[PDB]
Amino acid sequence: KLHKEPATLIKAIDGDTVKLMYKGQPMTFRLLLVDTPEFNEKYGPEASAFTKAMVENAKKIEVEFDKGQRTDKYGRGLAYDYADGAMVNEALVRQGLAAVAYVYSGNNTHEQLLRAAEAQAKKEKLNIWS
Ligand SMILES: Cc1cn([C@H]2C[C@H](OP(=O)(O)O)[C@@H](COP(=O)(O)O)O2)c(=O)[nH]c1=O
Ligand SMILES: [Ca+2]
Repeated sequence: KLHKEPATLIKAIDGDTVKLMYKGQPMTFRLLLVDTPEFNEKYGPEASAFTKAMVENAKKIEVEFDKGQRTDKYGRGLAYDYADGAMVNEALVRQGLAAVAYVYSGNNTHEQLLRAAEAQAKKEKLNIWS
């Protein structure tokens, strides 16, 4: 299975990207399997605020790389982020602030968990699915 690794928050960027101090060096982390609207787009500020509150108020920050590629073409770390035990990726999808997207076979461990959260967000007509 995968493993959670500790890290510390430098600053929240937007809905699906956060700057973290990972093993002594700053790194921008892009959330796996999700896509939040840009800050300039509808639900973008809400998505940003959500992720921002989760990571800033969190005592325990953890990153969890999947079984494949760890960085993308933009130099961003690819992982699942946890704030006090709760997965940020999943929480965003459950609230309808992020759509399940960029699902690559190499990094798809929590795919079902997230698609289940998205289907429920859809049923409740939340935010992007309203
Ligand atoms: C989430 C994720 C995104 N990406 C790339 C796909 C997209 O590239 P292209 O834009 O070149 O298509 C980009 C989407 O990022 P953003 O949603 O931050 O724009 O990041 C990965 O390569 N792997 C991943 O796991
Ligand atoms: Ca995005």
